[PDB]
Amino acid sequence: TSLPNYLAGNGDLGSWEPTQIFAGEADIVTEGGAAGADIEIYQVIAKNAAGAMVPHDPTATEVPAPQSVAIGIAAQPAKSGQNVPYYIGGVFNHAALGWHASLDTLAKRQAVFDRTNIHIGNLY
Amino acid sequence: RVDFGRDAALTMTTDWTAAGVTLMDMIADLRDGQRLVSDKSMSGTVIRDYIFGGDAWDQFVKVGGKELWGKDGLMDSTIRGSETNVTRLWDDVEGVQYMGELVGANGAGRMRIWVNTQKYRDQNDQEQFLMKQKAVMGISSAIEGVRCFGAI
Amino acid sequence: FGGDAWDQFVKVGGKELWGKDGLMDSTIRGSETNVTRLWDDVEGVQYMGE
Amino acid sequence: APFVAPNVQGRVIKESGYNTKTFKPAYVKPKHVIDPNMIIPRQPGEALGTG
Amino acid sequence: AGLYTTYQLLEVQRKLKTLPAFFLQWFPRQINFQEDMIAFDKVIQDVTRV
Repeated sequence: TSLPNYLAGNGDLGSWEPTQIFAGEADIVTEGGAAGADIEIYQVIAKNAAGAMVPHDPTATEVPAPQSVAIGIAAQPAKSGQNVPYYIGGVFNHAALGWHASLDTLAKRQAVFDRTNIHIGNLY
Repeated sequence: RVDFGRDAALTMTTDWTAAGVTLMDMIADLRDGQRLVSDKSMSGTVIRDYIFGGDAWDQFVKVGGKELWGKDGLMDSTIRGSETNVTRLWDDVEGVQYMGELVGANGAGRMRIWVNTQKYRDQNDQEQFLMKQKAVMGISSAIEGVRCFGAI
Repeated sequence: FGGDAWDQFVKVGGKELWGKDGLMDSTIRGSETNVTRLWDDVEGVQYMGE
Repeated sequence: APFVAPNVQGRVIKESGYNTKTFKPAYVKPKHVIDPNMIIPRQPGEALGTG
Repeated sequence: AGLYTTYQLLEVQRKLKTLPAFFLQWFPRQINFQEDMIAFDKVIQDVTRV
């Protein structure tokens, strides 16, 4: 891929913004399990009907399907079949995480985790 | 997969269980390996050390152990074509051991033989052999391996 | 020798060479040949002896 | 090298390029939880009766 | 990290492949000549007669 560039231009190395995941001190808890679909870092993930991690999907169905209840936060990316490490407990920045569509406002993002050891909130 | 980018051609397969194989065919396979490594290596280093799996060495003896240590064979002090020194008899241990040196005349062509049957406990707690048992690995210090430790 | 020629040579003559009564059977003092039976398969020129 | 009739200009020859390898080490983190119900039981060296 | 992955460079691996001289050992004599052609005169002398 060697071919030098001659024309002058404005050269930027990009930009970096800290991804602050934690928003609190509630003790962090992590597990790991097989993925059933492609999963990105800090994406919110359910467990599908087969018990494999799957990116969280509200309104999946008829009775709501088990993909529709969040169960953790992926700690590393993975392809289907691979094991995904993921958080099950902690306080997390609602903005750092990867969220489904229509699950936009913080009110809804919290509504997905009230019943659990995970809590999701602002950063001041 | 942390693929180190070794040429796919260096992962060879041949059937020493096939009909009609002989000691010199097996050494021919091992020298096919030696040639490919001498061609592909950055230092061109010739492999001197072979590590045998247990089953590989068992097949090697089962086929060539008559042509080796036979008269007219590769180990016969009355015939001056070789200085091989591969032992008739060896310990059996879950470990690594040195079967001697499969050398030609003036140091030419030598191939130190090692057999590895050491075992380790897998991620699933199954016990498994460290060296692939049905295979022979040729290696040399020219691999210049680096043991790498990142930040904690 | 070319590679194929030498391989044919060893294939056909290597039982009589390095054999009993053969040119290298050091009990019989009619010769001093020294053809090595094992050689490095390096891409290059290999010397096999006389 | 290319044989070229001495009249004509000569033949241009191509170069060839570098390649690179890059590696990131793996990470290992075993741990054990040491409960009383693993502290309490007798260690083999301990006597019979009154450990 | 972030902007760019830092690196350590470890030393370059230069494979310089060559064709070492073998047949030129039987052509040791060198002639640099500007004339159009080179020429040999070869003579047979049967001095073995009685």
